[PDB]
Amino acid sequence: QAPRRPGIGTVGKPIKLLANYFEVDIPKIDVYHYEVDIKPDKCPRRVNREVVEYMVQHFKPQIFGDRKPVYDGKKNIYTVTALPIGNERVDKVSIKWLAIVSWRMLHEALVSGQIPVPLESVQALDVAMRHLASMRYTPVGRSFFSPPEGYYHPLGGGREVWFGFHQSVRPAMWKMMLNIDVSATAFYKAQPVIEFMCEVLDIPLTDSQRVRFTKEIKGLKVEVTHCGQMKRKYRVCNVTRRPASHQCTVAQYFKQKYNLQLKYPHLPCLQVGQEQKHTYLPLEVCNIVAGQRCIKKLTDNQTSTMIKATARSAPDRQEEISRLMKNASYNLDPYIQEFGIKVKDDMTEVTGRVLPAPILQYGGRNRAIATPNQGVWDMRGKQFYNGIEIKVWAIACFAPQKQCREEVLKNFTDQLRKISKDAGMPIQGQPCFCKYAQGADSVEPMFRHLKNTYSGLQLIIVILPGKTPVYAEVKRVGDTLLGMATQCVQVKNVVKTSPQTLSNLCLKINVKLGGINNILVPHQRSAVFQQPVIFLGADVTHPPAGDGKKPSITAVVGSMDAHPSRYCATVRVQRPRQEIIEDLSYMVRELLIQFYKSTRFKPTRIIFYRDGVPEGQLPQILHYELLAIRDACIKLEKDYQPGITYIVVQKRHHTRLFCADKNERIGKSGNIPAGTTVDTNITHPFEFDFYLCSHAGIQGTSRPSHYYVLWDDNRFTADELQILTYQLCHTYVRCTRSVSIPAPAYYARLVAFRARYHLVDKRDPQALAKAVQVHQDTLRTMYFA
Repeated sequence: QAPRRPGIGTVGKPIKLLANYFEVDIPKIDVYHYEVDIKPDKCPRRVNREVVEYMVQHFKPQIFGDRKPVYDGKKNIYTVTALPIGNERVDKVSIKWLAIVSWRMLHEALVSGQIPVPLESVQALDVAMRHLASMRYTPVGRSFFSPPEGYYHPLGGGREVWFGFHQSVRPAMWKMMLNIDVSATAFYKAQPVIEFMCEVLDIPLTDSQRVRFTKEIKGLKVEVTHCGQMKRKYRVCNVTRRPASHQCTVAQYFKQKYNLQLKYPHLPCLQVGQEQKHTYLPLEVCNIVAGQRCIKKLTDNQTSTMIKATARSAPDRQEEISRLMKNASYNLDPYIQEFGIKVKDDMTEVTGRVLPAPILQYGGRNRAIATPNQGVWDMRGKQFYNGIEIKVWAIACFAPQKQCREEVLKNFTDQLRKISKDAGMPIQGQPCFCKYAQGADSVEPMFRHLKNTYSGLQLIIVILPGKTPVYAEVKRVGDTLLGMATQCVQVKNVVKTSPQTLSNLCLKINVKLGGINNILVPHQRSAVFQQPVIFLGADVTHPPAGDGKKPSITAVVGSMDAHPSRYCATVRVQRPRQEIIEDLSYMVRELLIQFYKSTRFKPTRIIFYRDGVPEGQLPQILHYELLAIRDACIKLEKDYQPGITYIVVQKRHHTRLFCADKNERIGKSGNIPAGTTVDTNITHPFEFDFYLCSHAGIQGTSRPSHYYVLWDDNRFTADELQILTYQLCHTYVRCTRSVSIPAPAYYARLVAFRARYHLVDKRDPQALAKAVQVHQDTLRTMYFA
């Protein structure tokens, strides 16, 4: 199915790099795979590990001997040579022979390259290299975290930050590799509940405070400690709104045991400890566990604090990785020594290439040309390719009168007019409207009156007072109801003025009205553009945890010209928690119809850029989608067959690239330059994929993006596709920079988030499907950017 690599690239200049991959050499033996069972299985994995260790320690001279098993945690167990018992379930813990796993076959599959490698051997090796670390550290997902010591990084609200690393095993071209990278994740700090209460309260108590505390305490489990360290974690799923202590005497027992009246007996208790049995627990003396990690909600201030707490330059990260690898001491592990596995202790040396950058053509009276330098360029002194003249416009202010007077408004208007006229899109005359309003319930009549009175309205500017709930209402009224263009800006950018802010505002305004900023030079491009071509992109977003009523949202966008500069979008709503776009056929058919209407031609090629998908589910994704696209193609006309290319882009991994030479570090943080391509020595042995870093990082260490071709039909080479992706990375309209992923996927993400904003509400499924749909006037324009 998946095509084989047709070769390696040549275009570019060489560069020396280092990656965080440490080799592993495995011997050619045969391991025996068993299965174990634990009854009941409601308990966590740690107690299962303890029970299995106790059993293997106390049953050595009966069924195990002197042999050291490698355990998994749930069902699997491995042993170096066969247990002389049989394949029959026997005890309530059972074990039976299951299969045979061979490493010689894996070695031959890696060396030959024409034979794909299996998965049982890889799983066996991965379990083999994780017993001691999981025995000592605290596993969370696929990473090991250790409680902090010698430092303290609060986040506010009873949350702490713990550090650790991430380990996994991946195949390579001639042998196997081990992947290490540092990480950090928020946890719940351990402390008595009184200061937790005063922290979450952030100050008779208003019922709003009780509701907030009930919402913030959701999902935890308190543990009774005074009963001789029972560690009886209590299943808390929902706290009743009205306390049930008033509807096993409570007050009598309390006043007889503590014999004290205290100060605030009116505080409510929490329904805990076998709610069905109704065995209540006090909260005067209580604590929390030190291993709890929940998603819940993350705010902007906490996010910024965590970014400040975890960000560090590239050389520091490299030194920390090397120090951690030296400290691990994998060559003294008894379990690794039993199987006979040797591991290196140095980073892998790869060789990459730096691709050339394109040149962008502007317009105007001079017809200037801009050449990017280190992935950035400026516009000062250049006109737009196609400017739009603005004749009618209005101003609506939602900020209070005291914070924005008339003179500051006139100054801001004058500055915007001057800069816009300089850039090539002239704003003519004085505004025809300027007033003040208040509240979220006044947007609709105001916009309706403005639409009714002035016939030729072109743009409306709205000023918001910080973070306010009226933004969603403004967007909903503008898009799905009346169909008028809008632009928003905050007061803090009006009181003070900077040229770059106004330049970016003009950049957005011009394309919202139907203009073009810049295009690639036609002769600099590839040879694929000699015939009609269409570019597509898709994305799907899932609702956050806890919520179950919110559905999923999909999005597909496509180009409508040969530059390409213009895009159109479609959006739908589907069943919660599904990884398939169920309506791909209709979306693609509609996009093809619109392309034909705009261009007067029918495309002969299709390029698809699917956004992030899980790495373990791609075969059925491809199998369903490819058939869906072909089905959409066949319905439009008989015997119509365009070549299809399928590409998936991934940005969630743990691979980092550093510089071998000191002089070649660029910038403050010393990151790799923009445009480095790696496709050898760390990639799949016989498939078609590569790495690319097409943006210049500011702070921290950059993340290269992973591309993976699934189905190809146009007989492309490797360098052609790499150059095409790099060039498509340069056509983003919201800034004069280079972005991390191609334009169509980024636009699809923007469309999905805008639809999510549309769905807010401050017969049901048809109502949602109608709500997501937009008006006909703004349907075929670039409203999302």
